[PDB]
This record gives sequence, C-alpha cells and structure tokens, in this order.
Amino acid sequence: RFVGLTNLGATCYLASTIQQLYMIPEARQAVFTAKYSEDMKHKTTLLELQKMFTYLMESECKAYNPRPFCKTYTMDKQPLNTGEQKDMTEFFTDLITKIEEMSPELKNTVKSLFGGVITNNVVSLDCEHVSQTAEEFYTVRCQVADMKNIYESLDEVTIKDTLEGDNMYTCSHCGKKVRAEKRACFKKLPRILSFNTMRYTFNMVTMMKEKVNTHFSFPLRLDMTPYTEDFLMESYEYDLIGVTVHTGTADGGHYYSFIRDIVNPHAYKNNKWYLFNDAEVKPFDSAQLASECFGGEMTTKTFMDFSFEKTHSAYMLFYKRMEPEREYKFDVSSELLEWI
Ligand SMILES: [Zn+2]
Repeated sequence: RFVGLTNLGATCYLASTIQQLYMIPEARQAVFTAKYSEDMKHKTTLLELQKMFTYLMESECKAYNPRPFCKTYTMDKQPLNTGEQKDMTEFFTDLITKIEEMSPELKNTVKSLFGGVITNNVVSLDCEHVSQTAEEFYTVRCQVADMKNIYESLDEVTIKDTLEGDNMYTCSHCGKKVRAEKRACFKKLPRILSFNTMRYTFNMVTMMKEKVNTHFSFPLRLDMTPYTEDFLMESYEYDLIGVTVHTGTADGGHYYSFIRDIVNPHAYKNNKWYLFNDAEVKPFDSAQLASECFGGEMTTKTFMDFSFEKTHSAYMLFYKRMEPEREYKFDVSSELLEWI
C-alpha cells in the first residue's frame, strides 16, 4: 500500500521530508525522469533519491533502509550523521536546493513547484523615493506564539511597519531622515506552498529555546490573495495536502507526517490521508487533524480532570495550488525497474 522509511537512529526529519516529496506527483516524476550530465553537482544523491522513490513505489517490502542515501549526503560538515536530529525545515530546504543545483531543468521545475518571491518594500512618507528588493524563498516561516491561526501569522509576516521618531529611515536617494512604511508582500507563490509553523522562543533568562504548545489552527482551504503584491501594493487558493508534525522538545523531539493521497484519484475524491511514521504507514482520519495538529490543551482523569497542553503539533504545512481542471504515469527508467 505505502512503504515506510526505516529510522537509522534519529532520522525522523528525513522520512517526513522524503515522504512528502514522494507524495507530490510533480516532484516524484521530475526525479524519475531527471537528466544526468557528466559534471553535475549532486550525481550520487540523485541516483540514491531515484532508488528511494523507486523502492517506495514498487517494493513489496514494508520499509526502505535509507542508509545508501545518507552515506552520499553532505550538508555542512562532510557527512550526514545518522544519530543527530536535524531541523526538518533546514533539511527540506537543503534537499530542494540540491535538486535545484542538479541541472537547469531541475532548477526550473523546483523554482516553479516549491519556490516563491517575497518583495520587501519601503515607501517614504516624507520624500518621493521608494526602495524595493526581492527575496526568494522555499518555505515561509510563520510565528505561532501569540497567534491564533495561520492568517494571523501571515498578517504578521506581511505587517506594514512605520519607521518613525527614533527609528527614522534614511532614504539613500536624498540622504534625508524620513518616516517610511516598510512591508513584506508575496510577489510570486509556488505551486506547493510550505509553511514552517515555528513554535520556539528564546527564553533569555534560561538562555535556551522553549517550545510553545498553545492552540494554532489552519484551514483545509487557504486564500493567499490578501497577502499578494497586487492586493497589498494564476490562482491564489490552496488545498492542504500535508502536515509534518513535531512532538516533544527541540532537543529530544521527533517528527511524523499526515499526508493526503493526491496521486490516486478515485481515492483523492474520497479525501484519504495517511500517517507516515518511519517504517509504519497507516490510514488517517483527517477529521482528527485539529486534535493531532492544532496543539492547545487537553484533559485527562487523575477523581479530577488534569489539564495539559499537547506537545505534538504542526511543524510544517504543505498546501497545493487549486487548478480549475489526472491518473499519473510515472516513468521509472528501465534500469531502475530492473534493480527493484
Ligand atoms: Zn528620498
């Protein structure tokens, strides 16, 4: 049905990343049909990702052992350590950027599928000059602390701040100190929008990072129009297709994934979801997304109620752009079909 990925030690973050990539048809097919070139920058990683995807699609087993892929993977220091819990957002961004660097073809596919452009504007209120700079992204960081839902988070990402009094902007054109309005807006949005729902605050008394477990909701249907460049200064509506959940603390936490099957049509109409948790994959009742992903308090019996905040909650949200109008053909190379 669906194949898991064996945890090699502390590789929760890898399994969540590869499975969500695998379940995005456009990404699965671009990996299978990738064009190799003799002097390409991540050649072995490509082959091992092709094999992983091939194994996930065609293996009769229950789990792939991603050890060959890890042993070819380099992030900052040369090897990828099997027993260190990497940040999932960082790994997702690292992999996607590797794929982008493989070839011009893949860079174009990746920038369209996962990439977007933020514009940072500053509008002077005391001269005619404007400044605007572009910022590319693959994920959008969304503050969860003191926010009730992802719209309030995006209101904060997109907040118009005015530089005044002591914080006066210096216009580079006329060299004057000026009041100005500074604002971030989305100029281009990817087909697959990824949000890192960030629950960590720096307690600068402990000098440590602490997880926020308050309630934070997000909808199945999201309208990005009010955050777009046109609105502030192709469809903008999205459907939720996956949630990477983090449970525990920053230190000793773990990741697992609720993912929608958008590959299988006569099952996509039935809104079938699955829980991908290392080597174990099983169907998920998506009516339970709020319970499993929104955080906030729950109660249990101790006889009296005992109340605590859930330590499991959304870590990354995956949204797919709505398209007005398939059964997918994946072209695994003949040689890989031989291997599997
Ligand atoms: Zn000026």
